[PDB]
Amino acid sequence: ATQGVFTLPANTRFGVTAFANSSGTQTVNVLVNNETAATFSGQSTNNAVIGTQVLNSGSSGKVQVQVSVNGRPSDLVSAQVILTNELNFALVGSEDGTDNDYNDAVVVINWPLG
Amino acid sequence: ATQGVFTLPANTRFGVTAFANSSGTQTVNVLVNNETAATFSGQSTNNAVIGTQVLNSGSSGKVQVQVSVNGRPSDLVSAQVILTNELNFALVGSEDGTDNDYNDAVVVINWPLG
Amino acid sequence: ATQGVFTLPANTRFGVTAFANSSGTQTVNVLVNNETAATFSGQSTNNAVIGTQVLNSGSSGKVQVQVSVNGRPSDLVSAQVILTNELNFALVGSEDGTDNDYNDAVVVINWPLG
Amino acid sequence: ATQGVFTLPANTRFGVTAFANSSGTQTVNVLVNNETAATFSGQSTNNAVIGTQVLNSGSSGKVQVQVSVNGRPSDLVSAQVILTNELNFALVGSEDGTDNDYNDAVVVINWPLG
Ligand SMILES: [C][C]1O[C](O[C]2[C]([C][O])O[C](N3=[C]C([C][O])=N[N]3)[C]([N]C([C])=O)[C]2[O])[C]([O])[C]([O])[C]1[O]
Ligand SMILES: [C][C]1O[C](O[C]2[C]([C][O])O[C](N3=[C]C([C][O])=N[N]3)[C]([N]C([C])=O)[C]2[O])[C]([O])[C]([O])[C]1[O]
Ligand SMILES: [C][C]1O[C](O[C]2[C]([C][O])O[C](N3=[C]C([C][O])=N[N]3)[C]([N]C([C])=O)[C]2[O])[C]([O])[C]([O])[C]1[O]
Ligand SMILES: C[C@@H]1O[C@@H](O)[C@@H](O)[C@H](O)[C@@H]1O
Ligand SMILES: [Ca+2]
Ligand SMILES: [Ca+2]
Ligand SMILES: [Ca+2]
Ligand SMILES: [Ca+2]
Ligand SMILES: [Ca+2]
Ligand SMILES: [Ca+2]
Ligand SMILES: [Ca+2]
Ligand SMILES: [Ca+2]
Repeated sequence: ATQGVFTLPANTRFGVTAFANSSGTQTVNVLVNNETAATFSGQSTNNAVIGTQVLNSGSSGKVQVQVSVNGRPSDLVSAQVILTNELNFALVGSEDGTDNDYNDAVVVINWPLG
Repeated sequence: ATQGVFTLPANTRFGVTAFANSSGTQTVNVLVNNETAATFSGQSTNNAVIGTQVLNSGSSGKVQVQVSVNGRPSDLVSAQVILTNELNFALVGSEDGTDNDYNDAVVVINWPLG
Repeated sequence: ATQGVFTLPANTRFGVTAFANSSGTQTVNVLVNNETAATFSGQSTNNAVIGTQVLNSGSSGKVQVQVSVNGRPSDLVSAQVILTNELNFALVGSEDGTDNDYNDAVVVINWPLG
Repeated sequence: ATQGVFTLPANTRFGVTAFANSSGTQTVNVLVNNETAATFSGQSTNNAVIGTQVLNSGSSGKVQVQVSVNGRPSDLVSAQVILTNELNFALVGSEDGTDNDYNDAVVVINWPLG
């Protein structure tokens, strides 16, 4: 199934934050309505916050996360969870190798903000 | 129901990161085995990271997040979500006022690391 | 925070299913637009499906689950999770006593159907 | 990433319930320790419960859900979510066709029971 694609409320600000846990340098690209809106990168095996940014989901609300290492796309896992019918998290894990810890880049999208 | 309390696997490193979305200064306390292990404080209405740290869950695995604003305890919401049977998120929102956006401090715990 | 309240897309069929795990007879009421639309009762300590049914979310999309044991309301927990940006689960646990297993009545709402 | 595989606490009873939403007949196999422990089958486009059972997770706790339709395995999506640190749901959706609604067999595992 497709992973890393979320329909957010239209025209709404959201946070997107990436954490690294791998010997490989991660590159995280965040697309809004199919165009790159943020790129984060770094290399840590201790959960460094390699990027965090506030973006607007735009008129369609479509947000997609893709992760690569060495130009090679990582395998993604994702889900969205909503607490008390209002607080939202869109969650992504990714695997760049063979150990299947899926934490090599971790991306959290949260809304609403403010 | 109690919120903000999670049982992690014992003796396991985990990340904890907090964001703020309120006019009030947030104070986030993280307890491991009922003892304070990290404290973050800051103010933002734009989802700024007010702290990030790596902690060890110790022999009990018990981790608790508590949020207060000028000593006033915030009401919490929380859940844990596991992707591909590997990647864990323990998520907390909190409310310091009346609007019930529950984003006034948002805390993300993630494991495994590395 | 409020629990057991979910906003579904309007005029959409959804499934609601209740399980019991308690010595007390559970009463589960499912409200759509603040009016009872399904009701299930029963006693099990083995996860009996005390009822399942297909409902329509109607014009408001507002769905609320209430649980009681001989008229005494149980304490609720809930969340919603979305898989591959399309498959929705609204989840409820409830506690009728002191042990805080929160499984005394468990309710799962799922959509879309068909 | 692998989907439909969950590690439960060892030697713990859990409920498993399957719903169908497709023209095709669904066969759902539930494996414990890599051997089939239960099989459900049925056809519905109205979310009928095609099976429900209580099983033991056994010594290893490894539980896997597989879904077959028309002679081929369906594509799965899954996650686990824990409420109030007590109540566990392991959730599976599956796609047997081309519309990507992922509801063709929906499987809910819940624990603890009793
Ligand atoms: C730490 C770690 O990181 C990572 O892993 C890795 C892999 C994948 O990426 O890879 C490997 N390799 C590399 C090479 C070059 O040649 N080879 N092999 C590595 N190793 C070394 C020794 O280097 C590793 O590290 C991830 O995935 C994991 O999870 C961890 O984090
Ligand atoms: C922005 C916002 O923030 C917050 O809210 C707030 C409240 C609660 O906290 O409070 C109020 N107030 C304060 C005071 C002092 O005295 N009074 N009242 C505020 N307002 C003002 C004008 O200041 C507000 O702001 C939260 O909760 C929300 O959500 C938002 O974020
Ligand atoms: C099995 C169980 O169930 C339940 O718990 C119960 C409680 C709450 O509900 O309660 C009690 N009690 C009752 C009475 C009348 O008289 N008293 N006390 C019971 N016990 C007996 C002996 O009966 C119990 O059982 C729930 O919550 C739990 O979780 C379990 O399931
Ligand atoms: C009636 C249809 O049957 C199969 O084609 C399913 O894959 C569709 O999702 C739909 O349920
Ligand atoms: Ca890895
Ligand atoms: Ca890793
Ligand atoms: Ca607020
Ligand atoms: Ca706020
Ligand atoms: Ca109970
Ligand atoms: Ca019980
Ligand atoms: Ca389908
Ligand atoms: Ca279908």
